[PDB]
Amino acid sequence: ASPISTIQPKANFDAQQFAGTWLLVAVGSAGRRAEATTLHVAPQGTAMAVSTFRKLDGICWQVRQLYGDTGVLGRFLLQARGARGAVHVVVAETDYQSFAVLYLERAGQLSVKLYARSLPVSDSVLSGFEQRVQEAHLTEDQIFYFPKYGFCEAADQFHVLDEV
Repeated sequence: ASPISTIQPKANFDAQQFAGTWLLVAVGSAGRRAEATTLHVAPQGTAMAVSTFRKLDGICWQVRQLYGDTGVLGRFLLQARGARGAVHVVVAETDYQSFAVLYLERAGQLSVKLYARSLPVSDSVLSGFEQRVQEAHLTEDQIFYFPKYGFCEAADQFHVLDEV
């Protein structure tokens, strides 16, 4: 049925190895200014607590979310409330140590995201991500690259949004 339902998750996905800091590199999407984005991931039971830090006009903003486990390892759900509808997430490919390719579905629309432990991303991984975007029926023109400078990973109490 849903486009993401057929996306294969990382075999034996290990949240413990996936924990830590990830940098958002690019997003392939047909929907719709990219901010330097850093994720801090931590296992929470069978789910993953995810804090995303975004730099906007010199200020760091944090959003706390919970990627709930939908059953199969590597498949998650981000609750719908206040913002928009429910978002399904799948960690499809990752070596845990350098890159991760995640697929997300919102309102029935599938998008693909590339994360890296550090920059630069290897040529093989960039080309691989592009191949996955093409296979997802998206064009190179639908790939949006995020900042490689201006990252932040700490926000004060006045710039934190808790969705959990």
